[PDB]
Amino acid sequence: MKVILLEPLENLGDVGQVVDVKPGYARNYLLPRGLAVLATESNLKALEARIRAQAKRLAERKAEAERLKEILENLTLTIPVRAGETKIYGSVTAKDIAEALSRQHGVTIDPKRLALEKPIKELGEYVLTYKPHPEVPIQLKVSVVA
Amino acid sequence: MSKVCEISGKRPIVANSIQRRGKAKREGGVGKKTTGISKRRQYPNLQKVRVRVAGQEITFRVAASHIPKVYELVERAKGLKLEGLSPKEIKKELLK
RNA sequence: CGCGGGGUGGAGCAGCCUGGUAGCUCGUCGGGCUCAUAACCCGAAGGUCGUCGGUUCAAAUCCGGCCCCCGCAACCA
RNA sequence: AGCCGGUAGCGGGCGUGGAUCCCUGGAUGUCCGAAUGGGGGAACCCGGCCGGCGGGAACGCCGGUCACCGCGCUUUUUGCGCGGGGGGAACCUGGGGAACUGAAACAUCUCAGUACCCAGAGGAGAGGAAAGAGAAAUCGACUCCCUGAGUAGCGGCGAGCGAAAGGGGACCAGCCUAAACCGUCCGGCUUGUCCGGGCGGGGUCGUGGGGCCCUCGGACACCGAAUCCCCAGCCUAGCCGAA
RNA sequence: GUGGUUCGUGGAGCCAUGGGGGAAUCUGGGCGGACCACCGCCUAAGGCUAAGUACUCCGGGUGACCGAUAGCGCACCAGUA
RNA sequence: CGUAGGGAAACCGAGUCCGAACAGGGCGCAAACGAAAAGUCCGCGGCCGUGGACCCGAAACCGGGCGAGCUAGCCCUGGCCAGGGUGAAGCUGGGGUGAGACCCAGUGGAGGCCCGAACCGGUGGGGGAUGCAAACCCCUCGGAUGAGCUGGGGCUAGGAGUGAAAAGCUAACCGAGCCCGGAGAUAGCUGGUUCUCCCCGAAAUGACUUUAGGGUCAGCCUCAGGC
RNA sequence: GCGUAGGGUUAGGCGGGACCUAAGGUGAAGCCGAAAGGCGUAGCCGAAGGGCAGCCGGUUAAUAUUCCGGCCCUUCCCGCA
RNA sequence: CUGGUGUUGGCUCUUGGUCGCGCCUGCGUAGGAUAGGUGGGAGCCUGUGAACCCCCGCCUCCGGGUGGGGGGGAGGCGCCGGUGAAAUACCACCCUGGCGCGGCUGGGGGCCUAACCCUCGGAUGGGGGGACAGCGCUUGGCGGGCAGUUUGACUGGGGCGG
RNA sequence: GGGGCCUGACUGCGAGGCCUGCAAGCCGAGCAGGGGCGAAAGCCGGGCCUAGUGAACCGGUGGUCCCGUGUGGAAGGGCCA
Ligand SMILES: [K+]
Ligand SMILES: [K+]
Ligand SMILES: [K+]
Ligand SMILES: [K+]
Ligand SMILES: [K+]
Ligand SMILES: [K+]
Ligand SMILES: [K+]
Ligand SMILES: [K+]
Ligand SMILES: [K+]
Ligand SMILES: [K+]
Ligand SMILES: [K+]
Ligand SMILES: [K+]
Ligand SMILES: [K+]
Ligand SMILES: [K+]
Ligand SMILES: [K+]
Ligand SMILES: [K+]
Ligand SMILES: [K+]
Ligand SMILES: [K+]
Ligand SMILES: [K+]
Ligand SMILES: [K+]
Ligand SMILES: [K+]
Ligand SMILES: [K+]
Ligand SMILES: [K+]
Ligand SMILES: [K+]
Ligand SMILES: [K+]
Ligand SMILES: [K+]
Ligand SMILES: [Mg+2]
Ligand SMILES: [Mg+2]
Ligand SMILES: [Mg+2]
Ligand SMILES: [Mg+2]
Ligand SMILES: [Mg+2]
Ligand SMILES: [Mg+2]
Ligand SMILES: [Mg+2]
Ligand SMILES: [Mg+2]
Ligand SMILES: [Mg+2]
Ligand SMILES: [Mg+2]
Ligand SMILES: [Mg+2]
Ligand SMILES: [Mg+2]
Ligand SMILES: [Mg+2]
Ligand SMILES: [Mg+2]
Ligand SMILES: [Mg+2]
Ligand SMILES: [Mg+2]
Ligand SMILES: [Mg+2]
Ligand SMILES: [Mg+2]
Ligand SMILES: [Mg+2]
Ligand SMILES: [Mg+2]
Ligand SMILES: [Mg+2]
Ligand SMILES: [Mg+2]
Ligand SMILES: [Mg+2]
Ligand SMILES: [Mg+2]
Ligand SMILES: [Mg+2]
Ligand SMILES: [Mg+2]
Ligand SMILES: [Mg+2]
Ligand SMILES: [Mg+2]
Ligand SMILES: [Mg+2]
Ligand SMILES: [Mg+2]
Ligand SMILES: [Mg+2]
Ligand SMILES: [Mg+2]
Ligand SMILES: [Mg+2]
Ligand SMILES: [Mg+2]
Ligand SMILES: [Mg+2]
Ligand SMILES: [Mg+2]
Ligand SMILES: [Mg+2]
Ligand SMILES: [Mg+2]
Ligand SMILES: [Mg+2]
Ligand SMILES: [Mg+2]
Ligand SMILES: [Mg+2]
Ligand SMILES: [Mg+2]
Ligand SMILES: [Mg+2]
Ligand SMILES: [Mg+2]
Ligand SMILES: [Mg+2]
Ligand SMILES: [Mg+2]
Ligand SMILES: [Mg+2]
Ligand SMILES: [Mg+2]
Ligand SMILES: [Mg+2]
Ligand SMILES: [Mg+2]
Ligand SMILES: [Mg+2]
Ligand SMILES: [Mg+2]
Ligand SMILES: [Mg+2]
Ligand SMILES: [Mg+2]
Ligand SMILES: [Mg+2]
Ligand SMILES: [Mg+2]
Ligand SMILES: [Mg+2]
Ligand SMILES: [Mg+2]
Ligand SMILES: [Mg+2]
Ligand SMILES: [Mg+2]
Ligand SMILES: [Mg+2]
Ligand SMILES: [Mg+2]
Ligand SMILES: [Mg+2]
Ligand SMILES: [Mg+2]
Ligand SMILES: [Mg+2]
Ligand SMILES: [Mg+2]
Ligand SMILES: [Mg+2]
Ligand SMILES: [Mg+2]
Ligand SMILES: [Mg+2]
Ligand SMILES: [Mg+2]
Ligand SMILES: [Mg+2]
Ligand SMILES: [Mg+2]
Ligand SMILES: [Mg+2]
Ligand SMILES: [Mg+2]
Ligand SMILES: [Mg+2]
Ligand SMILES: [Mg+2]
Ligand SMILES: [Mg+2]
Ligand SMILES: [Mg+2]
Ligand SMILES: [Mg+2]
Ligand SMILES: [Mg+2]
Ligand SMILES: [Mg+2]
Ligand SMILES: [Mg+2]
Ligand SMILES: [Mg+2]
Ligand SMILES: [Mg+2]
Ligand SMILES: [Mg+2]
Ligand SMILES: [Mg+2]
Ligand SMILES: [Mg+2]
Ligand SMILES: [Mg+2]
Ligand SMILES: [Mg+2]
Ligand SMILES: [Mg+2]
Ligand SMILES: [Mg+2]
Ligand SMILES: [Mg+2]
Ligand SMILES: [Mg+2]
Ligand SMILES: [Mg+2]
Ligand SMILES: [Mg+2]
Ligand SMILES: [Mg+2]
Ligand SMILES: [Mg+2]
Ligand SMILES: [Mg+2]
Ligand SMILES: [Mg+2]
Ligand SMILES: [Mg+2]
Ligand SMILES: [Mg+2]
Ligand SMILES: [Mg+2]
Ligand SMILES: [Mg+2]
Ligand SMILES: [Mg+2]
Repeated sequence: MKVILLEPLENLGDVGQVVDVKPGYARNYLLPRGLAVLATESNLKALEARIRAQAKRLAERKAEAERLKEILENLTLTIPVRAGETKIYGSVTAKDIAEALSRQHGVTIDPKRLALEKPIKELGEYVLTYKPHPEVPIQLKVSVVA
Repeated sequence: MSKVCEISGKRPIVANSIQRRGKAKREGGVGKKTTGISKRRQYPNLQKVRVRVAGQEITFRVAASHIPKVYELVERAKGLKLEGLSPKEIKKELLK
């Protein structure tokens, strides 16, 4: 009695691998409680259609990111701060770095989730990382002209 | 209907109860005899299958042999209208 | 005929397990105690432990047919 | 050339401007009956609605309409639409299914799948294009007749029961579909090259056939109904017909 | 577990089928009277199909068929009194 | 059908079977001088099989229906029981006693109580017996406020019903109703069986028989053909 | 009380129906049964029970709470207050 | 009345059967003693660990066997040497019963609820029973409640007797 | 009745008859195979004789050339006992 599940069930497991069980369980507890369907050839085909429908986008969400994450480690954005010496009068945060990338090369960001705790003062040299799941490091120089 | 399967059309048949005294001739058995032969009905193993289809519950009297046929008919779902006499549709018009 | 189990002292039962005690019981004999007798205690007698043929240190304690009763449903032109 | 039934009579009428009578169609067809608006002790009783009639509101009459079921439509039927009810001498298929009797008793057996009960069909019904037969590299759908044959067998191997292949004849035709792949419409959705139900295409064979590709040049020439159409023919009244 | 077939359990196959288990799509499947091989014949699980056949309420024809106790129960207002 | 028979069969064949057998035996094979005939095919006749099989007749069996307007029970609803007699409980009054029980009067009017009509019965006797009557008449007798009788409307039935129980009753006969059907059931039994003449002319014994008053074989009668 | 023929039964109030329910019957919902069919709450059918308005006389060969005489009531419909 | 199954599910606790690998127990003086069968048989065993002690757990003809923590700082054992059939080191095959693990599994006892059943003026719901009951197929049994029949002949009638 | 070697309580048949309704029952010489006892002639196919028994069907067993449902087998039958 092969049924395709919906959620975990602890030995008779999780979100949709298939497994068969005693037929009484199925037609009185598993399908009536709306947490499985038997593996009709159509439903057996519909799942496999939606296994790749996700796993291609999963293979794509992890292709959308590492396409940008690959054309990002080739640039370098400058930050020409009114900065005096070795210390910024203002500061640079993510939102401002977004502004930098948005028009020094024309790219947008979250800007959140950028390894920026306590936005960076203090002219110098910095290399920060980014997201999604596999992620990208980015370098950027903070400089000073009027 | 009357002790019949709604899905298989299987209905009670007539068989004979045959009482036999004797050893099987295939056992050094001078012969099997027959003491009585009378009429008996064999009844299909009928059971209630109670399924909640779109609106209300739907109750079948199916031969236990054809029980999954109900749940494969439960698959077909469209026309979420009137009373518990949807089987009119779930029936032969599915299979026809 | 075929299967399950039996045949240990004059009566029966444990030893038929993992081959190295043949004993128990009542019954009969001599004896002690009781007027006594049953009782009780003591000792002694009766067993080739169903047959043969073997595996082996040894076997009643394993086997195979045998042989009788009891046991088994079954069976009948 | 007479007619107003069996049937005369009284008392009246019609017919060569073709009566009566016979054939075809049509109209009227009270009530009951599947009986169907609702009851009901068949041939009676009581209504709703729309229209009508009378002085007509009450009462009444008239015409029309209104049972239930299935099915297809559709907006869950508030409606419409077609269909079904019941009868029939025997014949027909199916679903059930005796006994006396025979066995010179009786139980297997027989009578027998008979009598009979029920459901369905029609002018026939059943059956019918091989998952067939069965020894001949063999027949070719089914039904019926004749033979095979009282053979093969079945059997308290008792009483009894009893085939088939083949052969000769009657008649003689085979056709749709589901499925793969294509289109599609609505659907549902964990939107998709997905599933799915309704329709259209396709395709139907045992030497295997089909689908999707590949090459070929294949052709409308030929085929052609069991469906519709016309016709001869026939049935439903008659007529001529020697001496 | 039974029915059907000549087959009454018989060496009992074949066609049906109430119960249980439960496939495959050509290298797949059923059958040739248990079962095995070989050699063969067939394509199951969807459906229709005239004609040749049966009967006789009805109409007509024919008779080594009756002739009013016969012939249908009824020749006559009989399924009546 | 006949022309080929023997063998359980494999088979063989004017033979084959059993058998070591060329002993044996079983069952088989064999022209009368162109006529006649094996064999078949029609027709007629005797007999048998199978069919209702010479006719009439059961007691019964089973199938499908029809019946509770009779009778039995119960359900619903109505109705009827003259008139008399006995006189329970309980009240009430009084006596009683510590308070009681209890005793006594009057009242009261209970009961499958009493005598007895209607009504329901049917004890004894007589009559009746092709009746007035397929259960009646007369005399006598039982019950008669109860388990009472009764009108109407209802339900239950054939191996079933109903039954204060007799195997009673279920439409004038119930140890299993009626009708139609299977059906011409079966009847080793009883009865019956039709013109005329002519010749022959028995037996009632034996053997076996769930047989004895039935049969099968033999015996005894008859006919045809042959010796 | 027979044959032939003619005549004879008059109802808003009497009985029953255009009221009610009882046993019982039937029966949508529903349940069951090889078929025929069997059950079944509701609803409906069902009366000698419930409900409901007519009493006395006269008349006819034959009908009268029915026709007539007198007195007396019931429902519906429509008006007004 | 009953067994096996279908309808018929969850979580557990528990045993039985078989099989395969591993581990094993078996003892009358008796080559030296407390060796299961027989075959092999000049020797092993210790390097990261040998005897004796530490205590643990198991078995006990309680003698002794045996594995684990270790103290452990290395010989412990072998046979010939027979007053027992056999010889006790060792690595195996295998019987015996046993434990364990794993596989295959049948039998039990619980608890659960969601089938199924019963209920609840109220319900795709609640309560109770509960995978039992019931019902389908099947196995065996009790079974005059009912059905179909049988229950001989001869015979100084029949019966009884014979 | 007593000894002695022996097993013919043989296999294959059986002319011819007793008896007899059938079906049975009974006696039997002789021929062939191979034997036993006897010198041999000859005897022997149980017992001095007449009772000690059961058709057929259904199976069991042991063998055997036979049949074996398309074919080789197998199932199962037949044949002798
Ligand atoms: K269910
Ligand atoms: K004319
Ligand atoms: K009307
Ligand atoms: K029939
Ligand atoms: K019978
Ligand atoms: K008879
Ligand atoms: K009889
Ligand atoms: K038959
Ligand atoms: K199509
Ligand atoms: K599609
Ligand atoms: K068969
Ligand atoms: K088949
Ligand atoms: K075939
Ligand atoms: K074939
Ligand atoms: K047809
Ligand atoms: K006459
Ligand atoms: K007549
Ligand atoms: K000869
Ligand atoms: K004859
Ligand atoms: K009866
Ligand atoms: K009658
Ligand atoms: K009722
Ligand atoms: K009334
Ligand atoms: K519930
Ligand atoms: K159960
Ligand atoms: K006498
Ligand atoms: Mg299961
Ligand atoms: Mg049975
Ligand atoms: Mg029977
Ligand atoms: Mg019978
Ligand atoms: Mg199944
Ligand atoms: Mg005139
Ligand atoms: Mg006309
Ligand atoms: Mg009129
Ligand atoms: Mg009607
Ligand atoms: Mg009507
Ligand atoms: Mg009414
Ligand atoms: Mg009007
Ligand atoms: Mg008007
Ligand atoms: Mg009208
Ligand atoms: Mg009208
Ligand atoms: Mg109409
Ligand atoms: Mg009809
Ligand atoms: Mg009808
Ligand atoms: Mg019709
Ligand atoms: Mg039939
Ligand atoms: Mg039918
Ligand atoms: Mg008879
Ligand atoms: Mg036809
Ligand atoms: Mg033949
Ligand atoms: Mg025939
Ligand atoms: Mg053809
Ligand atoms: Mg299509
Ligand atoms: Mg097409
Ligand atoms: Mg191909
Ligand atoms: Mg003329
Ligand atoms: Mg003329
Ligand atoms: Mg049969
Ligand atoms: Mg059969
Ligand atoms: Mg098969
Ligand atoms: Mg086969
Ligand atoms: Mg074959
Ligand atoms: Mg087909
Ligand atoms: Mg057809
Ligand atoms: Mg004549
Ligand atoms: Mg004449
Ligand atoms: Mg007549
Ligand atoms: Mg005359
Ligand atoms: Mg007429
Ligand atoms: Mg001869
Ligand atoms: Mg009947
Ligand atoms: Mg009555
Ligand atoms: Mg009565
Ligand atoms: Mg009175
Ligand atoms: Mg009085
Ligand atoms: Mg009185
Ligand atoms: Mg009294
Ligand atoms: Mg009295
Ligand atoms: Mg009376
Ligand atoms: Mg009486
Ligand atoms: Mg009297
Ligand atoms: Mg008298
Ligand atoms: Mg009196
Ligand atoms: Mg008195
Ligand atoms: Mg009295
Ligand atoms: Mg009373
Ligand atoms: Mg009464
Ligand atoms: Mg009545
Ligand atoms: Mg009846
Ligand atoms: Mg009857
Ligand atoms: Mg009584
Ligand atoms: Mg009577
Ligand atoms: Mg008959
Ligand atoms: Mg008769
Ligand atoms: Mg008889
Ligand atoms: Mg003479
Ligand atoms: Mg006589
Ligand atoms: Mg007789
Ligand atoms: Mg004779
Ligand atoms: Mg002569
Ligand atoms: Mg008069
Ligand atoms: Mg008169
Ligand atoms: Mg009036
Ligand atoms: Mg008036
Ligand atoms: Mg009216
Ligand atoms: Mg009424
Ligand atoms: Mg009413
Ligand atoms: Mg009813
Ligand atoms: Mg009244
Ligand atoms: Mg009134
Ligand atoms: Mg008045
Ligand atoms: Mg008056
Ligand atoms: Mg009068
Ligand atoms: Mg008046
Ligand atoms: Mg199942
Ligand atoms: Mg519980
Ligand atoms: Mg619940
Ligand atoms: Mg009995
Ligand atoms: Mg009896
Ligand atoms: Mg009988
Ligand atoms: Mg007997
Ligand atoms: Mg006698
Ligand atoms: Mg006598
Ligand atoms: Mg006697
Ligand atoms: Mg006797
Ligand atoms: Mg002779
Ligand atoms: Mg010699
Ligand atoms: Mg016999
Ligand atoms: Mg052979
Ligand atoms: Mg063969």
